[PDB]
Parts: sequence; C-alpha cells; structure tokens
Amino acid sequence: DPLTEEGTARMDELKVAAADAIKGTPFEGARIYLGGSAATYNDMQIGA
Amino acid sequence: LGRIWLPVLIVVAVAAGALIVMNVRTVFGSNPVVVTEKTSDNAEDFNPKVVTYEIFGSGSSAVINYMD
Repeated sequence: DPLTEEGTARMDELKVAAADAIKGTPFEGARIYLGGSAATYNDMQIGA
Repeated sequence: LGRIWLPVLIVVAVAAGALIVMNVRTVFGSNPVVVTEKTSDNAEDFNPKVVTYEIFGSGSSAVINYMD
C-alpha cells in the first residue's frame, strides 16, 4: 500500500537515488521533480 | 507594580506566541526542486600528442586507408 507511513518515507530515498545516479554524468546540473499521491501525503504529514 | 504586572506579562506572552508562530510557519515546504552539482573538466589543448602517418614507395600513387 503506497498510502501508508512506509510509503511516504520512500520519497526522500527516490530523490537521493536519482541525484546519485546523475552524479558524474553529462546529466549533472539537472533538476529533479517528484510528484504523486505519496509525495502529496508526505507534505500533508509534515504540514500537519 | 500592582497595575503594571498584567499588561507587561500580556505583551511578553504575545511576543512569545508571535515568535513561535513566525519560526514554525516557514518550515513547511522550502524544498520544491533538487538541483544537482556540476563538476566539469578544463577542455584545453596543451601539449597534445602528435601522430604522423607516412607512405612512400617506388610507385607513383597509392590507395590509403587509416584510422583517425
């Protein structure tokens, strides 16, 4: 179930993984945007 | 300070509440995009190695294939 406490905790891991995959490549300097239900509820939890 | 203790404490409490409001209100969000760092190398031509091909013989002409 992505709409749980485990699901919303994977958002930072995805951004870290993508930023590390870009490292050392011609893609350096790219911009990473992450969205979806789980990201929305992660932001909701922080705000709450 | 029978008539001074109340308004001063009221102002102190209001200031504390306003400070707490200001500090915590800005923590939300503040991370919309991620920008990766760039580390490139200096693209310069100093002391480039030089490779020379030479073909010569008793003939007049020749057909030459080479790898650049």
